[PDB]
Amino acid sequence: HPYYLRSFLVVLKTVLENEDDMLLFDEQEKGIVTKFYQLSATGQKLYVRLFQRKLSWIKMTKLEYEEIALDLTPVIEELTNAGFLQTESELQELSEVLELLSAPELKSLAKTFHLVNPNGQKQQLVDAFLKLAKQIGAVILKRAKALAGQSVRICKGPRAVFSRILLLFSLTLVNLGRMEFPSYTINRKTHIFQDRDDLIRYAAATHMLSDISSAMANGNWEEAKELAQCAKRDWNRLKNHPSLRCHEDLPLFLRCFTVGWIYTRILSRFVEILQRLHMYEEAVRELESLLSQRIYCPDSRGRWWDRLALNLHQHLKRLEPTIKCITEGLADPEVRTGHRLSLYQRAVRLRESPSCKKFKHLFQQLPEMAVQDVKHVTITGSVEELALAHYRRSGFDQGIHGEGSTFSTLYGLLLWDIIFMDGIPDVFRNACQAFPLDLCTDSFFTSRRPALEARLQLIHDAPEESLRAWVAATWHEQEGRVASLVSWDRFTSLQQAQDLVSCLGGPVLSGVCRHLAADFRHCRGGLPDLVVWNSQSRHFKLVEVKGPNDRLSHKQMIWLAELQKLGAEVEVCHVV
DNA sequence: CCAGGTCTCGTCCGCGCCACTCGTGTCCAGCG
DNA sequence: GACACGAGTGGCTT
DNA sequence: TGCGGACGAGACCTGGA
Repeated sequence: HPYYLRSFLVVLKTVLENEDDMLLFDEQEKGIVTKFYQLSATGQKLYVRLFQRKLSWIKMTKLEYEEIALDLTPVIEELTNAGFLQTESELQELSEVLELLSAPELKSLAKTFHLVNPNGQKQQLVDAFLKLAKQIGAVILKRAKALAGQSVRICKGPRAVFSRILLLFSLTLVNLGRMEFPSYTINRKTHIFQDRDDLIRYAAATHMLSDISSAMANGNWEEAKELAQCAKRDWNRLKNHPSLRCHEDLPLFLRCFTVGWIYTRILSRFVEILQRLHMYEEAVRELESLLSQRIYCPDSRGRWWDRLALNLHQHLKRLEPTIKCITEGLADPEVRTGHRLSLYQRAVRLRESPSCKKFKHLFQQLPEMAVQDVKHVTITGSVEELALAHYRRSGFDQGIHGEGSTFSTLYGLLLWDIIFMDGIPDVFRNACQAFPLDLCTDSFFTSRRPALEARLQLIHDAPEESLRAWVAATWHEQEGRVASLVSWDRFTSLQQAQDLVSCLGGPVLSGVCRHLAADFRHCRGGLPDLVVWNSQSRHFKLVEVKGPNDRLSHKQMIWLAELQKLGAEVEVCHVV
């Protein structure tokens, strides 16, 4: 079987094997799945290939895939009987015929009925024939279909079922069959989706969010704004619908996969575009409304407070609301790492600024958390490779451009037993899960608290050999197994990881792992990019490399201060 | 004492799967 | 009529 | 969300006065 068919079959079997997931699908949808199974291998390959393509008609001349078959003409018939593909006979909607027609063939069609400018843009000509059809339409359609040829569209019905299956799988695509996943007991005690309609709703919400992200990428913002507006209108409805209340009681990691969560991320994208369209007052209204709920996306409350403060300060030029927003944001426990530092820095800059005296300062009430200053080194001399070269010139001999993946890899290696341990409900729902589902959530440290603290303390008091024994044992058992935390390409060899942990030492590594385990989402970003060590000296310098243009991020400063606190010498290498 | 150039911090913005084949918009030199 | 560039979408991606 | 590029606004001095 080819790669795409293997991946699709893996997804299909994964969704089949979970009984709760198939509780969602109706009888005819399971019939469609079985119909897919009772097809030729060539037919399955063809349908997967068309599934990767967009839901538009494809000219039969363009469709040919030599590997699936020398000739696709029968396979098309086979899929046609089952209801998977609709051949030319169903092409009764004229707009898609025009889109199917090639532009030179558009010119030919305009010649056939030259009631309109012969030449021009494809969109313009298509609008022209569409107007012409409205004002003879049967003959126009007949000639259009005749000149187009034979085309096959992936039927909406079956494609919807396979799309929901893919959504369920990726919820928890080229190398899917080849990559093997780690060993862990599959245990789901709650249902991410309660009813089939709920998955339909989740599919609709994710489709809307994907449309808004496509508008993000294309740079089109007005359509993005109206899409976000209708999304907000939709989420204004269905709020009273009992489905949401059941979804609230869900754990945070499982609540991530809910209609409300996707609509809240859509609202966040609306905040981003509103700032992009410079409708800053509306962005402030949305951000204040976003923080009015504690239920959905508590993880992103930091960006909401930071953006609210920045909007009220430098883009609405109001100080009194800014003081309140900074104080409230620092008061919310959910803010971590960079955003807390950003709000603090805003508060301190306002404190030692003119025109802030007018009101009671309220920063006397505000806590004073100060990032420890880190040593800054500037070398003159691909900037990160240059920094590696400069440190190689120093006493240090080796180093790895971790970019935060090195600490994630070490943490995953040294805590793999706890990361994938059993006895935790719903944190592994499918046989295909690269990472435990409760990771990137505060529930990770709480649920695993005894063993997590035990292993973290052990690493804290671990001799270098014990860390090396643990890293060696875990790597041998799990090399290759998929894991979001562990990047196997990140370390050249297991000996490299052994040398790294031993050089880093048990305490500072234990602290880094503790921070990554308490809240991985906020602590993962901002780690120093470059870690350098000398094998003989066993001395390490963790270096965050920032070019002349870019300055230290708030997360980077927080992590550098924390790493210096743990006993690591950290400097920021500027290469000018 | 006043500058006008410079700095530096704060902020916005584009992308956030990649080169790759192929249908397209336009114009551009001739063409009548 | 060609047209020759770029751009863009779409497809494929072990 | 994390980058790496941009912009500009207030400081700010010092050359010149």
